[PDB]
Amino acid sequence: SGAIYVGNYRVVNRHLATHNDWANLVWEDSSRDLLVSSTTAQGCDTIARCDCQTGVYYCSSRRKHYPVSFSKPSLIFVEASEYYPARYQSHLMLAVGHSEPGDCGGILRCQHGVVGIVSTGGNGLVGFADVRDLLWLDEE
Ligand SMILES: C[C@]1(NC(=O)C2CC2)CCS(=O)(=O)C1
Ligand SMILES: [Zn+2]
Repeated sequence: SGAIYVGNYRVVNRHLATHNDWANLVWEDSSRDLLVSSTTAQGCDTIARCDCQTGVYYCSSRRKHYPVSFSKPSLIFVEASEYYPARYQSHLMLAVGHSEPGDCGGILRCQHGVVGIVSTGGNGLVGFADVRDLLWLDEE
């Protein structure tokens, strides 16, 4: 579990979004595993605006943050997980690291801020849904 809190927006994995998220919906995309909802309080996170390929991510199933290199946002085939079938996911970055389903929502960050959130795992990789292209998160 986990979210990004930027401005008055809450960015979550679409598959973990709550009824309140859907009732306060700003934007969602199944192919990306992302959903954004509106918040009453302003949030503490800054979104990275960059093409970094190195950062640090939080792994809840290890209680640890790991430094990783990751691929640029890509259309990737993802094998079946507990929460999605085998399918293509877009805007997905991969690193070598540990990820189980409950790790979804952990932040990946670089020197510029939050890059994305854990969205995939298995076979010794961790996949992250990118948010750095969502420039509208920074305003309004
Ligand atoms: C921009 C992008 N396109 C590609 O690179 C080739 C066409 C597949 C689609 C969105 S993405 O997945 O972020 C990567
Ligand atoms: Zn960066």
